[PDB]
Amino acid sequence: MHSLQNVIPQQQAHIAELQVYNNKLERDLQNKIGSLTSSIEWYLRSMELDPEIKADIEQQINSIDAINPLHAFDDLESVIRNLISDYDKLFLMFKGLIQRSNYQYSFGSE
Amino acid sequence: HSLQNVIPQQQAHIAELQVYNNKLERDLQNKIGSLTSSIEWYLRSMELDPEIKADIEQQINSIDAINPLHAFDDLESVIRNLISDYDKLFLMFKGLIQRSNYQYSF
Amino acid sequence: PKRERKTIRIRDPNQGGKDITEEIMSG
Amino acid sequence: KTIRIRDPNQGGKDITEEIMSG
Ligand SMILES: [Au+]
Ligand SMILES: [Au+]
Ligand SMILES: [Au+]
Repeated sequence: MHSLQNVIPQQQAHIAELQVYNNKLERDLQNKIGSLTSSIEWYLRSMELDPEIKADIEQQINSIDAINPLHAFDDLESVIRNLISDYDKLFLMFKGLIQRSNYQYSFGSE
Repeated sequence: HSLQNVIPQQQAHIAELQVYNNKLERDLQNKIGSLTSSIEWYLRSMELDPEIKADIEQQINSIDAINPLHAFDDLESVIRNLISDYDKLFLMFKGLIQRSNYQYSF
Repeated sequence: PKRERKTIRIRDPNQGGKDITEEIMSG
Repeated sequence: KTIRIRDPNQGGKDITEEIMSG
């Protein structure tokens, strides 16, 4: 359209929509983080792990940034990295205990 | 300041919200990709058997790099599987500890 | 494609390579 | 908080690194 009377309000409406759009994305991301966070906390409570291990994992999960999605992503990165480290540590102990018992270990599917 | 000049000002504002909006998505996609690569290299620096690492990498480079909402869900999935595996290994750990007549603590 | 997970399994080379994973997890 | 391996028949000595060795 070309009439000033039509373009201006039309563009105004368009601007209000981009804003509503932008806000929706953020909200949806902050909402996705909230659900993800609670979901992992409940799944964790479902494990047979010792209270001390759970406490330490829940702490890092509960601390994920809930407002900035970019920081949420690095906080998730740090969580995964810490889990991998702990798993690694425990695995070595597992190995030593295996030999100690004259046992063996292998990998399979479930 | 004429009525007609209101039009160029809005368009400029429209473009901004569009760029900012396109940027937001670009940074998220690059962040996902960067932390995906980052983690995969961290995993290689561990002593975990090749199978365990291969198994974890498979799940990592499996993360959705386009849609952030799905990236988040795959991240949760990766995290859930790590927790479950840790839980299983810990249980095998207490079981072996109890046969070697040893004890564990923190 | 195929719903599954890779797992760690404990074998007893003296029982012929018998899988004692469950037996040991129930301590 | 780290996971350690005690030994009741040794005053509960930490045999962790030892075991992680063999
Ligand atoms: Au107007
Ligand atoms: Au709990
Ligand atoms: Au065997």
